[PDB]
Amino acid sequence: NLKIVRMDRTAGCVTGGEEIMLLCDKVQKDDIQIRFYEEVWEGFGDFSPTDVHRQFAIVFKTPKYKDVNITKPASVFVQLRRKSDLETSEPKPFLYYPE
Amino acid sequence: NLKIVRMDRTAGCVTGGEEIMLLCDKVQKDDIQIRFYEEVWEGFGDFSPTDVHRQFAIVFKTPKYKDVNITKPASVFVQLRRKSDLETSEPKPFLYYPE
Repeated sequence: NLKIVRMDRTAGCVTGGEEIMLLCDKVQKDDIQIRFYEEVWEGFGDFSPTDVHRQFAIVFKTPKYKDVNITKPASVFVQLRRKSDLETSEPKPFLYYPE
Repeated sequence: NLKIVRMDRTAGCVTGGEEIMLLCDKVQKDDIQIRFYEEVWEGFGDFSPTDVHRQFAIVFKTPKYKDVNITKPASVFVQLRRKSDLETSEPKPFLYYPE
């Protein structure tokens, strides 16, 4: 089902709050989340249902990473996840960089 | 009809070739173009029908501006335009900056 077709940024500042545009196959705006994770730390993209564009894109802000004092980049994953039954997309790599 | 709902960048290097993601209301992938213009200079976003995502977003590269030697930013407009009958969206401002 779920798929991240493209993201306009695959890296971001460890403090979060940076806007990313993600293109996806069809989602339900009230039953979708963006999960960043590291094998388990997790953080979620910050957006509401109105930031989902006609079920095929999402504009959101990055979560803060677990350690804002990293000295070198921290490799994580990002997936779509349906809130209702926790079905997921295949993950995309994402790099957090030191502030 | 046509509408640019959001763009991930509203500025770009005067040399062009920079990837932008634009969210739009429904378009036909074979009958859509992105027109940058200045009152008339015009340039077009570089993309093919496959870069249009399920009729609701477009990933494209910026055109080169008419003068790559500008010393200060050059304010232009960007609109969607249907190739067949030249119907347009309302324009969005866009700033080209010196290299």
